[PDB]
Amino acid sequence: SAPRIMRLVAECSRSGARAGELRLPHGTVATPVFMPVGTQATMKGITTEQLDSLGCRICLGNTYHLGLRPGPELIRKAQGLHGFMNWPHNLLTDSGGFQMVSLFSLSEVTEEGVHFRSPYDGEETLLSPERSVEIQNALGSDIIMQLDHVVSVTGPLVEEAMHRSVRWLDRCIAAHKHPDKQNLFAIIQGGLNADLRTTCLKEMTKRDVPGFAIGGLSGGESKAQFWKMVALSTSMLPKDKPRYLMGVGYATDLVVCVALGCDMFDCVRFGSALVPTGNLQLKKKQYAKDFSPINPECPCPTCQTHSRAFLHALLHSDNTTALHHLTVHNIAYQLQLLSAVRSSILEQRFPDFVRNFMRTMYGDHSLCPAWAVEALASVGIML
Amino acid sequence: KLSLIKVVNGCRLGKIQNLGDCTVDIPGCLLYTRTGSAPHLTHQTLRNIHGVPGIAQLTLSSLAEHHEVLAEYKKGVGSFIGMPESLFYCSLHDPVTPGPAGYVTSKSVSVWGFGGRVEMTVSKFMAIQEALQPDWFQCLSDGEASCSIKRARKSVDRSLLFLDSCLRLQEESEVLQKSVIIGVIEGGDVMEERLRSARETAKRPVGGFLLDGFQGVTETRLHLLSSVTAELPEDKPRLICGVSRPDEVLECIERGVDLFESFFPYQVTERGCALTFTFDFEINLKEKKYQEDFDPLVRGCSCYCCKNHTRAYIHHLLMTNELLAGVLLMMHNFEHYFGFFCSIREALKNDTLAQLKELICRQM
Ligand SMILES: [Zn+2]
Ligand SMILES: [Zn+2]
Repeated sequence: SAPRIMRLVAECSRSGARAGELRLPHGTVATPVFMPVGTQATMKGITTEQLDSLGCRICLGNTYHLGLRPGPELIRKAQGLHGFMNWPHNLLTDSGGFQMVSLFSLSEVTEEGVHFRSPYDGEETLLSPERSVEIQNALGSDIIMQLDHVVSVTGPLVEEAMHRSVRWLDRCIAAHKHPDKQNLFAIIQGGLNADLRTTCLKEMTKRDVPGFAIGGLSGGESKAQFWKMVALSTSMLPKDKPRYLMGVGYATDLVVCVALGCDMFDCVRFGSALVPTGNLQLKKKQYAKDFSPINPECPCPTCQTHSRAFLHALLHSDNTTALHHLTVHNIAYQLQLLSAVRSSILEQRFPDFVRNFMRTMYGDHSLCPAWAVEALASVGIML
Repeated sequence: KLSLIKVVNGCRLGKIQNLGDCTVDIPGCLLYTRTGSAPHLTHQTLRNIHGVPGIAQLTLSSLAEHHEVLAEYKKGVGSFIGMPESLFYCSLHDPVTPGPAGYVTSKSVSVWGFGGRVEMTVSKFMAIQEALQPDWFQCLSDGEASCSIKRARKSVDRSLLFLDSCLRLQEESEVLQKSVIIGVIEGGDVMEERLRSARETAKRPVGGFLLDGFQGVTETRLHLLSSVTAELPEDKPRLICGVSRPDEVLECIERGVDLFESFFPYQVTERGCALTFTFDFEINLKEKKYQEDFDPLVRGCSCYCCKNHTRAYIHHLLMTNELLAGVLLMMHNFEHYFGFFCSIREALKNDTLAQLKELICRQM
């Protein structure tokens, strides 16, 4: 068996909540962890020093966009993504096959790999599993994801895509020559079909990869089906390896999914500022003369320096500047939430944290989302 | 209190003290801001820049439309924008986006920010200043004479009328008691009116003088400039607006001007360029030659951009229109420009300003 990259420092007695540590080449990451997209922070003017100061120790790179600009050859010459973008902490990249790829740019998937279309009936480009690993090797990220056959969808395509994802997993494993330097994660498929997802869990966990992600959720599915597939997945993924739930980032979803056993999360301008009661829409007139910060107890640079009134004025009169300040605060909120979740698990008070979180966000138990009450009850957390 | 260290070849080296614990070096520049922010920079990233000036420039044109909120806030614009301990000079116009001309009358002057025209009579102007409460503020003035002896004569009389009316209203304002009015020299390109503006404004108890209307920069206006500063008292600071390029700055310093706007490094940033001129000219980071260039913008530069990032990365950020490109270019361009002003003062100390001038000109 390969060396494990995670250790558990605490577990909740009743629920599935885990507090862990990931030993990655650019530093240890505490879990559970929310992973912002680095290039989304740089698009909004956030420097490495600023993102580091918020507590971020791992962020995402989108391989498709990186592969367009600046392209893998330039990143290789720059000694990897860490060197190119001056980021000293950990990076996670996807396969480059589907995330943030428009369906207008995709032809049909074949066994050889993913096929990209070029404008105006131009020639197509193949991204094989092997080429996906080679590209992520050049990026030098600390965690790399397998190429999978992603579908949105009912009928035989779901089963077909699930089994192709298993075959592509094996090809990514065979192509990945340096597991000492980068950690390849498999991605569980099967959609909302309990039987297909069970098969995918059973088969993919036969591969000794250092971590597992949970794909194919965060679609249009019901919340009932969503949490049941998350719980099915965590019930069958190894306890001694990380569980990465892709595309889940709303605060309530995050807290419930931690309670179900997930360790890592990601999720992708209207003036909204995240707060424990939900969000503030700072464009509203009521904030024009509100001289308090977004949150007096937020430690972010925006809340130490700026009032709601000032941000409201800038959202109208200097919008780009406002968007920097709000993005900083919103990333800070996500990191603080996960930091507070992890502290509660270490102090063995996670059920109390959930109850306080839900009461602050919604109020009485009868105002909480029904799916969340049920999902939490399934792991022994009553509101 | 302005105290001169020395004056060599008409260039004034000194400090302005009791601003009442703050000091400002002259010759020097003011930190340029737009809508109450240094462009693209935060409190945190501003703190990292070396040599940030001791006084920041605010523009009435970008703040006047926020009068209602600032008046409700009551504690002044510095506190409102989150810089409660900084010194602020409030000018009338923004030097980069000055708005349309032709709206000055004997009764009011107009400015434009993001939205609609803000027309300011003397009382409205002073009401706005009572909400802003800047440390220094340019008096309401007619700067559009050179934009005809008749037109230039009116700019002096209108500006003297505004000055006297504003001083009277300041005498009755509790909050503006700790603020300093800056008199404004007008007269356009008529020598007789420039001298009259200079002599008459100096009779009023202003804290300093703004040399208005010298934007370009002709040798004719440089001669008007020195003719004007010869009439002004030596113990008060001389500000100038619309003059920020390094060569022009040096010409004005030789003619008794002390304080300059720093909008030039902002203009460089907005066109995707980085200042590279030696001071002991610019490069366009969108050029394909930088796509693989892993050198910093300026070798040996101490700014956060150059110590930690490459030309290749900034090139990429510009091509994808990321705000981080403007952050890193602005940090470097301000750091470079403030370092230039440090080198001017060092050259004055060492009596080598003529040599520094030729070094700058050489790269122009
Ligand atoms: Zn905040
Ligand atoms: Zn630099």
